[PDB]
Amino acid sequence: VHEEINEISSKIEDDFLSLKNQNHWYMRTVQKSIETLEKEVLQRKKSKK
Amino acid sequence: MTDDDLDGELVRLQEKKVQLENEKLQKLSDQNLMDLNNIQFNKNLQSLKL
Repeated sequence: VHEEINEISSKIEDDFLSLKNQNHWYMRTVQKSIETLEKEVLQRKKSKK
Repeated sequence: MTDDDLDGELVRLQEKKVQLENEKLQKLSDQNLMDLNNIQFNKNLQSLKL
């Protein structure tokens, strides 16, 4: 069971070493999409103004 | 940050637009007075005709 726990540590090491930050840039990309959307909203408000 | 100045300008625009209302009232007052004076002049003219 202890060896299985070590194997679990190896699995965790596998999942961790699998990839660096990726989806974080997708979250920042969503924030950028919110920025462009805010640009469209500000442009619309500028149009109405 | 660019939105802020636009907001401020919008507020100043709101005040500037808020002046034209009182201006319009002061204006229209002369129109009403002109109407009343017109009525009085009409009656007076009729009396002169009599």
